[PDB]
Amino acid sequence: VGNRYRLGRKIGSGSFGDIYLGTDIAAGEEVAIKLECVKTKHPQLHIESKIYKMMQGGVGIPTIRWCGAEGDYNVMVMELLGPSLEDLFNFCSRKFSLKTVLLLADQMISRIEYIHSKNFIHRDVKPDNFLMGLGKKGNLVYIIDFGLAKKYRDARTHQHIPYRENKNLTGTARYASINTHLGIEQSRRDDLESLGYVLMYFNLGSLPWQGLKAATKRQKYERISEKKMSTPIEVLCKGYPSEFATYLNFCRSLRFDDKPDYSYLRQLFRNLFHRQGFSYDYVFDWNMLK
Amino acid sequence: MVGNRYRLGRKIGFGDIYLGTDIAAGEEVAIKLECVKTKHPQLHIESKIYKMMQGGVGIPTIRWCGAEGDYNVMVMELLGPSLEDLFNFCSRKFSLKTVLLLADQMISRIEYIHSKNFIHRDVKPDNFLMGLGKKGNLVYIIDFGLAKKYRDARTHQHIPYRENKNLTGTARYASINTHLGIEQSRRDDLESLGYVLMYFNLGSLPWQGLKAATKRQKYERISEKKMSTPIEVLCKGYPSEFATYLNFCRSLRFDDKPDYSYLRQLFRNLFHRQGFSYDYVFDWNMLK
Ligand SMILES: CC(C)(C)NC(=O)N1CCn2nc(-c3ccc(F)c(Cl)c3)c(C(N)=O)c2C1
Ligand SMILES: CC(C)(C)NC(=O)N1CCn2nc(-c3ccc(F)c(Cl)c3)c(C(N)=O)c2C1
Repeated sequence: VGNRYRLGRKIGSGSFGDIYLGTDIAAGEEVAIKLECVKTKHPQLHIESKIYKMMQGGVGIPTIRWCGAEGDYNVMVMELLGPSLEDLFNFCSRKFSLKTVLLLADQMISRIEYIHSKNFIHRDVKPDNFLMGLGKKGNLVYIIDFGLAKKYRDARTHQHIPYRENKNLTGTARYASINTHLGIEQSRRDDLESLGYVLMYFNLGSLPWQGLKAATKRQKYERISEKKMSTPIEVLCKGYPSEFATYLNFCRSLRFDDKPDYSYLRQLFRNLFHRQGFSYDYVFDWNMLK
Repeated sequence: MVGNRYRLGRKIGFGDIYLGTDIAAGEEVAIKLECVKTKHPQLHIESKIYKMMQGGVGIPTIRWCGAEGDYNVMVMELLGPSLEDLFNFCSRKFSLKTVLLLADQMISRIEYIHSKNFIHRDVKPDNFLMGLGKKGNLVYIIDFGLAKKYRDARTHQHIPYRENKNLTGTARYASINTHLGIEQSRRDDLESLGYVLMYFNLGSLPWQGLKAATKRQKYERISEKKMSTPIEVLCKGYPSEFATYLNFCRSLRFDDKPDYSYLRQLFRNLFHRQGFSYDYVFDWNMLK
């Protein structure tokens, strides 16, 4: 955009707009650029940039270099990050070692806790929304995409949003909490339950509610909801360390406005990591690729 | 380039060049692919020249990967745009300050290659790249595909004078002796740089856009125009240092060692007299 940014390859899309790799010619830096049509009915890129700015300084929160307008677009320039966890799962033949799953789990719980500490819920916890850093930040898991994020409490009083029903499923149905499928207003517990499904997806290679055929989105979400509700946690997690089922049961037991015990959840996986005798070196499956 | 470690991205350019990602190291890189069954293999030969030059200021770091399927693969660290790309981004006009900042590094890059016993033989704006990030003020040199050893590493015995040589390289920037079929030596790399500097000053050289019946005839028309344009006419209206630089290069004997410091001093003194500051703010750093 303008005379400064050269747009490269389109690297897909997030919530509302296309994302490209690019070059900031003036600063001499490779970056990533998100474009929103300036005349869009529901503008949110500037709202999203202010969420990233409010979250700035938090571990694994990407830096926004610039957010403004150029031609027919609202533009947000982000620092260049590495592949998403879904990309890395594909590069690793859709199989992660237990050690890589546990290393990711620790950081993913912390990123969600941080967002919650800043009064927001993410509402779209999925592998594609966690990116590894590049270079010296290659061991750091970042969280992206605040397009569906919502404030769950007043920053001043900490008064929680009220319980609501008949809500539409926004987010990715594969990883949605059961309460989300049932139309309940999302809260802190839902971000963590979704992470529990992401962890089991990394363990299994797929979830048992994937690949269900449907003619419409509405039908597909119903089939996923029914399968997800009718699969006991102890069946879903069969043949994997008990910590994955304990984690999911804990999240599903939380009241709508409960504060999650994030340290208890990290400790489940940290204790398992120690019992397995794994080294604390941050060597992930993809670091072994030749 | 693949295997399981490198993901190929967009093609950016002896073979094709792609942006890519080293998944294992977590680094964005560039990857060059040469067909394994090519008639004239040169990628492995080029990789050894880069490795021998390693550690020199502005020499890119590489990794020879060998044969991966149907390709020979070479991975290079990720660099920024070439000077031709930046010239285009700057509307094919560079300020005198940007030309002088570039000249100092370009003379030193050629001197380094010469100190490592090679001549480059394809000095052109596309073969100089700026670095990215903390290396954004550094000019790198690339492409050793036409490079040749001009002297023995130990004895410094120079290669002999030869005639009837073919013009390899870019005709626009070739030295007059290159057009005349004379064996290239150190002087030729520096004369080519002199034309690159005047190309940045002018926006074009007076031997550009010449029409001809064949490429052979076009190269002859470029040669005729370069020989028929006195240095003082080519450089008219620009600081005398550009003409002094070109006259010096054209005065060198075939095996003479160039006085690189004399040439850098011409432009360093001019930069000081012009009252420019070493803030390293190039024309492209002002783009909005
Ligand atoms: C450098 C390679 C090609 C490995 N990186 C990626 O594949 N990416 C994953 C997908 N992805 N998505 C983003 C991204 C996410 C959200 C954004 F708003 C913006 Cl501007 C960029 C970014 C980023 N900041 O570099 C990336 C980076
Ligand atoms: C990051 C952006 C896209 C701005 N870079 C470029 O436009 N490039 C200029 C063109 N260019 N050419 C190369 C290059 C030259 C020679 C090589 F053998 C290899 Cl593998 C790469 C490279 C490199 N090492 O990054 C580049 C880099």
